[PDB]
Amino acid sequence: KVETHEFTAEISQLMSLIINTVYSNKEIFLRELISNASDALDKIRYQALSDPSQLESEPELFIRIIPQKDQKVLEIRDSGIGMTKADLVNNLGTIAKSGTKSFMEALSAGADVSMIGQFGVGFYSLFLVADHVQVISKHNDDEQYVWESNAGGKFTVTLDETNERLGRGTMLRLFLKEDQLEYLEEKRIKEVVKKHSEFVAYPIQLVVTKEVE
Ligand SMILES: Nc1ncnc2c1ncn2[C@@H]1O[C@H](COP(=O)(O)OP(=O)(O)NP(=O)(O)O)[C@@H](O)[C@H]1O
Repeated sequence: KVETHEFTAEISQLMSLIINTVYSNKEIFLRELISNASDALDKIRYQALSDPSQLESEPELFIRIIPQKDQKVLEIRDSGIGMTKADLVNNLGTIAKSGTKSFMEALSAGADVSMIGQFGVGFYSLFLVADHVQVISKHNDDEQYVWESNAGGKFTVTLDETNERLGRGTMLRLFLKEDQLEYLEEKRIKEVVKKHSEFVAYPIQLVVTKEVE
């Protein structure tokens, strides 16, 4: 049962700006998305100070990076607060207008694309390295949904009947551009994290498939 929606025109233009930009340091997308994940963890951490049962859906607090070389997919999963169905429809598409106008203007004045997070639209930095993205999410006391976009004019939101259960949190599935498959590599991923994400309150886990010989 696939609900369709349309992007606000601003978000669609931000999505087209980023998915096209020629930019040298495209690796900063990873700092942005780990930064979101850290924020989403902060928020479940807060609720669990008041109410510790909130952590029972997924007791470990982590950020986890899962290269899927078979599918040319990089997955970024956190055990954060997660997002409701309505959250997905508004937080992604249908909102964010404030930061996006400011940011498009700062760029025309010379701003470095790496400053996108100061305007709080760093999520869309993912399109530096990807042309398709799925967002899977599960908030305590609500069901698991998946949100999907092609950087175009519509996005779907649909109940999640095909993915591993998150327990609680959010997982981004980046369909990497063909020029950008370096970000599936264990060494590459190690460099960017230690370079850009040294001060993260939570363990950053990298998942490596290694053949036994
Ligand atoms: N990994 C994630 N886990 C949970 N919610 C997320 C995640 N990434 C994005 N979101 C939600 O989607 C919105 C879009 O992200 P972005 O456009 O980068 O906003 P932000 O205001 O910089 N993020 P934050 O400081 O993490 O609340 C956020 O405000 C969150 O509400």
